[PDB]
Amino acid sequence: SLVAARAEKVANLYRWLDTDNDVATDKYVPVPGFERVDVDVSDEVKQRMIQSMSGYIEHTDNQVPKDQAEALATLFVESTLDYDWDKRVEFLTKLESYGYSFEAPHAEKSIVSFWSGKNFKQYRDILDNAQTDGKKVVYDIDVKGNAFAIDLNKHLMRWGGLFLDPDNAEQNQLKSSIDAATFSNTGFWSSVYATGAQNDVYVIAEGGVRLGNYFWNVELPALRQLQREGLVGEIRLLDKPVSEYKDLPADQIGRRLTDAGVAVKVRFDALSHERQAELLADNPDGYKADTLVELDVKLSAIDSMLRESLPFYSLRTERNLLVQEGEEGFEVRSWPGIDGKSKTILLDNPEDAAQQKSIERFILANFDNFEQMPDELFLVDNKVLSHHDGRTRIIAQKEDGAWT
Amino acid sequence: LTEEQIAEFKEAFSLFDKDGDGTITTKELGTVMRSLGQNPTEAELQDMINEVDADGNGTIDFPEFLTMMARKMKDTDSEEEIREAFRVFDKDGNGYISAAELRHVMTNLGEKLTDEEVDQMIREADIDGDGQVNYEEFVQMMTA
Repeated sequence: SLVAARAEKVANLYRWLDTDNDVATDKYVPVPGFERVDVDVSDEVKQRMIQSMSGYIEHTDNQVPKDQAEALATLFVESTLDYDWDKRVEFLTKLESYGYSFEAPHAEKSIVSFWSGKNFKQYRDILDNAQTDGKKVVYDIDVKGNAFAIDLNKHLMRWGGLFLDPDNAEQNQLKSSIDAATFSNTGFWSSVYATGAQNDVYVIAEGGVRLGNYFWNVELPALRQLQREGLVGEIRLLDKPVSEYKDLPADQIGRRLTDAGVAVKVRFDALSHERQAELLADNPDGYKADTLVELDVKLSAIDSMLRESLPFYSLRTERNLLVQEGEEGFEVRSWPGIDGKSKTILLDNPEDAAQQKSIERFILANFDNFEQMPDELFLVDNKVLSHHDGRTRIIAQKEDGAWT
Repeated sequence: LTEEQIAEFKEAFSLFDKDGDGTITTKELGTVMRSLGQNPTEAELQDMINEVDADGNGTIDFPEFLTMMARKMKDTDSEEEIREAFRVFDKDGNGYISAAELRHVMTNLGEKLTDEEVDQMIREADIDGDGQVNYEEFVQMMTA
């Protein structure tokens, strides 16, 4: 099974992000950002939802077996309300066995894309006839398996909503628990879709990243891991309006999350900032609970931290090199530095931070990529050398750069 | 602007230097500024290309350069920017955030990081061994 493969990939990642916590076990794996809320249920009531579900399944125009309907709904409902990992996968495995493909249609000629905004279709169109390579962008909507899972999930959500009383709020806690559980579903399945991304990936998020949305919480992690495996290249973020990306080549469409300028937004969740903003904005109109509030925080500042904390982290970001300390001397590969070719840099003082910054700046000035670099580089005695067949002293330092 | 401050900027500007004369190519000014510890935006960089006027060949001399660093250095305050960026994941009033909260944040916002690089830093910050982190403390330890 191909989704059991992906599922297994996803279960690791969730367990890797849970290592400090260690709240994950067998069967229960926590979806990042999807708090598990389980409260007491009357047992038979499950059957009410079970048989509703089952009915719904086969009295709907879906590619499911006739009598299989009871089976499916039983599996699904247990799987959701119990936060059982094996059942969640089994449900997914089962669906895959009814000709529900959990994979993008243009298997290799598809650009797996992410939309977590408003008007994906508009963006998608510009993005589609921009590729000069016959490449067509694909959303999670396009995956028949995904969509059908979301449909059934939607139905159980709706059951809770319109069969229950908020008035009696011990009933509300049962509603909040069912809402919480169905939320982790959509969350898990977005990590399934996201582990299938290859090459350059497109992300639609107008007005910057939205902290605590699906992209941030489940998609971006799965995409990060894929990069460190070398399977994904640039994650391109379209946080500006569609016009700004109009009549631009596919390479040049979008930037990175970590670049300066990209904004962050929340749903106006804080105890007293709602009120601060409330009397400072019940002035004109107001704010709905889901209104997105533009924060003034810089994700770039966290990237900046790394550049001044980890050695040669800027060659990584700006030149896609991976300088690691080796047996003696730094060894350099193209990032993520699992691929063959290896070059070397020797410093005359490998721990001095002034020294690392110098050879760092030097490399950014002389080489645009890894393949342009000589096989050996030396920062010695205020001179920089290189050996590539014959030794040359490319620059000397007497308060400046005396190239030659 | 300290005299010390100009010494490093003179040194940084020696390299990147095309014609080896004192001209720095426009596009690379962006790169050089990013190395010297200031991150100007896509638009803000265009300000320095216009605010210091540009009319084609060269014109980005060393004197123009340390003018912007001055300008840019004024309106941006890096240590509070990093503190601000770690408090959004505060959510609890208290200075600490969960080590799992941190790991999640460091993975997303560390683009050319590796799993083991992220593992190592979550251990280093988790002095207490309980699975909580002083976000300031953690900054403090990566400023050394």
